[PDB]
Amino acid sequence: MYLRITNIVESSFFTKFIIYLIVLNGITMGLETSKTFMQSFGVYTTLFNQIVITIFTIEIILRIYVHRISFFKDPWSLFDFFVVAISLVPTSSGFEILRVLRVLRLFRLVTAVPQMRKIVSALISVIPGMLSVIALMTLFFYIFAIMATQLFGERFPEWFGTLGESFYTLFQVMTLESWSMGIVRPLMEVYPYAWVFFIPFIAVVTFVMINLVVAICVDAMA
Amino acid sequence: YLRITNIVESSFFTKFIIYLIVLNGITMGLETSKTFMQSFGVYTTLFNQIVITIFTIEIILRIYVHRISFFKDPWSLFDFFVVAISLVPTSSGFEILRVLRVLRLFRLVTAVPQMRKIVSALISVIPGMLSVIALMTLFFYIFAIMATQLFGERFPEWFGTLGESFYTLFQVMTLESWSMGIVRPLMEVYPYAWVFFIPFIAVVTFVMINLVVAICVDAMAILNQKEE
Amino acid sequence: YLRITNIVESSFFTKFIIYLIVLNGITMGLETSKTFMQSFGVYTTLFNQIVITIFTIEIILRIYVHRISFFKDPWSLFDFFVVAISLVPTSSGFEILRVLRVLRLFRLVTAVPQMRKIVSALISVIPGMLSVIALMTLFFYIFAIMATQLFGERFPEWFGTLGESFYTLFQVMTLESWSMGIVRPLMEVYPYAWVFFIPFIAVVTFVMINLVVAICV
Amino acid sequence: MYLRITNIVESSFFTKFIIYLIVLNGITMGLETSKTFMQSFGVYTTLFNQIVITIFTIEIILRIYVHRISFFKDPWSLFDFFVVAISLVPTSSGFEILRVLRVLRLFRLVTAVPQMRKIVSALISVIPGMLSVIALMTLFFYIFAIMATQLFGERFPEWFGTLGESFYTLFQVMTLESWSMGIVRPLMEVYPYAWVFFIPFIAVVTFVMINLVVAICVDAMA
Repeated sequence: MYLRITNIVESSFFTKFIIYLIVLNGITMGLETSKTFMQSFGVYTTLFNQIVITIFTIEIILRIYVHRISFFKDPWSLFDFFVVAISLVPTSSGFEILRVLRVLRLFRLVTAVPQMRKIVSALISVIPGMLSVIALMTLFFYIFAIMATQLFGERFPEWFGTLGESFYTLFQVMTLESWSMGIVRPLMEVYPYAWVFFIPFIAVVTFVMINLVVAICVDAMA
Repeated sequence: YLRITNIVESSFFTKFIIYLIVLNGITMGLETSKTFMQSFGVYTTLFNQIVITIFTIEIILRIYVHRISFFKDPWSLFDFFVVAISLVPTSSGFEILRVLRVLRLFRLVTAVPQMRKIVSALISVIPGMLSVIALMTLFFYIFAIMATQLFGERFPEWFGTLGESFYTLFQVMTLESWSMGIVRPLMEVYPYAWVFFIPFIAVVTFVMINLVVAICVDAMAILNQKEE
Repeated sequence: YLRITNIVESSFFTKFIIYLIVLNGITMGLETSKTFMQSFGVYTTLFNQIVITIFTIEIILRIYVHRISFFKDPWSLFDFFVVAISLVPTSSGFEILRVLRVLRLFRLVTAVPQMRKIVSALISVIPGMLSVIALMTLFFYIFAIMATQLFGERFPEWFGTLGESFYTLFQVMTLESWSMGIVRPLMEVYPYAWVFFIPFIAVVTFVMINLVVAICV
Repeated sequence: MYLRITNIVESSFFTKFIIYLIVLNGITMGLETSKTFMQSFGVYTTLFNQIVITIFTIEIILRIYVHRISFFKDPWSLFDFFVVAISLVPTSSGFEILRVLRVLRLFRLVTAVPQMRKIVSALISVIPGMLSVIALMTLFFYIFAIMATQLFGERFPEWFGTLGESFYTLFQVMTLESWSMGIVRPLMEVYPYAWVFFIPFIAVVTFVMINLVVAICVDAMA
């Protein structure tokens, strides 16, 4: 029987069936969006949900006993378990968030489907080349998120009144979203020297933000 | 068969079509003026039908000359569409179609070869990218849903529907007013809204960035492979 | 003839001009100060005319020394233009030419070699793009019209004119307030307005993407 | 004794120990932000700082004589020295600004740690290729900041009423933040041709700022 389950899991029909449950449940999860729906067919789908998660457990379990240790060294299956375990967390009570994170089980179409897996892994293999820069940037923010707070948090509490609020406000300034009209120009009505903080921050941040990309294109071309 | 062809294949023919386009092209940008469309309003409302009726004739003549080859040529199909588009009667129907006639000024992109190359050069990029647009389309969809069932209750205008979440997420992707316009107000009710939109902005920007780093490497691989 | 030529082509000539350039360059940024233009207002409107007075000789020296080479040289044609601009009388006429005088600080791009190349290095890039500036320009034109006759009725400042559409389309291209400022209000009247502006933004940027990759290549 | 002290500095324990205080002072700098803290163990921490900076000074002192003039031809140590010397400047009176500039000594976590230096020096090695264009950019701005002042400072003082404020507003337009809705559209209600000024500026400047990236990608690919 050891092998009876093996031929099930590795069969193309098995993969076909999982993907079918995905694309179907993918649709129907976006239908519990409609209020009209969750009245006419509302009872219908919370159960169909309970159905699909039940099958995936079997499938994810079938994958377990068939692959033994092969299952738990492959990110896609570890993700499958979590993204199933998430939806395995009870519907009732608990926290409302887990009632929502079930939708992550539609990234299982990135698992169950091979062509996406490559696009994904192609992008992630690129990540490590950046980590030397991402770290500095985080320190850089940290050294700046701190200064902003004790420079501007006094009269501008919402934006800089907290290291957390400064980190948010600094990220937004990095994104350049309303940084001047919304944040800096108001700031200067009180501290006319604010442009010495945020202009250098912006230049440094954008400059460094660029090199990261060339650092990527340089890697592949070299 | 050959009597019409030498007319059709003449350099004068290609020269002649382009003339009608820019003619209608200019004049379509002249039917814009209110001053214009009364004194010469009647004058010009005809010239359109003139240009397209000839275009129809042009579109009519061109078919039999190339036979099935006409409907295997992408460039001609748009001429056909935007001639067919412009052929549809003015009255009733939908107001939208009086405007899609103006697409027949992208028919100035068809008859000219120099345009054909630039365009397909841009489009030849699509298939290598298509794998990523798909992943992105999924990514949005999995998030447009969550926003709807997280924020649409108290923020209907932005997230009250999968459609409005899809919009609001696209706008956040473009980074236009994501924080001051959407997240900061969102955080006034869900002080944890930034845990949704900050990662999305990163992931989405992450992906968008790689798409170009996948293209520029694709081309600096032609010149690092011919170099052998 | 060569007596002036050996003067004109001398490095001291180049050095002295650049000195005059940087000099008048500074002084233009002081006609900005209100404090300045009263106490030292007389001082500088003349020094302006002074520096502009010298520049005529230099361009004339450059002319006869370079003969026709001067009027086939963009740098000399440009230098000449920005002197001719500054040659227009200070009083009356149009105030713009008293202001366009400041363009004579791009004459620091001529007399200085490193600038000449950086500028020309940037411009040699242009011809490969003109194929796209054209198609985009057409792309705008075919859309700016449609914007006018769809939204210009109820939204006049933004789309009420082919001209106002071009401006509003440039802004949407840059993505500045494109959604909050333009589309979301537009949608209050035409709930399908997003089918216009998303492809425009997509196509426009996708094109603006390719222009850059084409440059690194 | 000359060499007796020298072997201390390069010891595995020595380098490790400074980085220790850096992250320590690095951490502790981010707690003087919270008001809750500055009472129970706030006093605890006002003291802990003076310890760290005193050691940081000593550390910087040892490095000098051991390296002799070699300390003052090395940018990395001079920053440590400066960013510690900064922290040596008296607390009382003066300007509040210096209570904030202490935190830059957590960029001493970029010095005291070797692995960052390369990524950093890679970014700085990029700078010279831009200076040819960075200058022209600066040239371009100045010629325009003047025009804006003497075109728009009349009715729009906040934005262009001074060469300095025009320079500010021009950078803001360069970043494209609210350039149309925030500045140009209001400008056009009084100067309906203002768009002939800012569209080319935006075009050329963007024309240029992108060339900077080529100038980066080209030069760094050599």
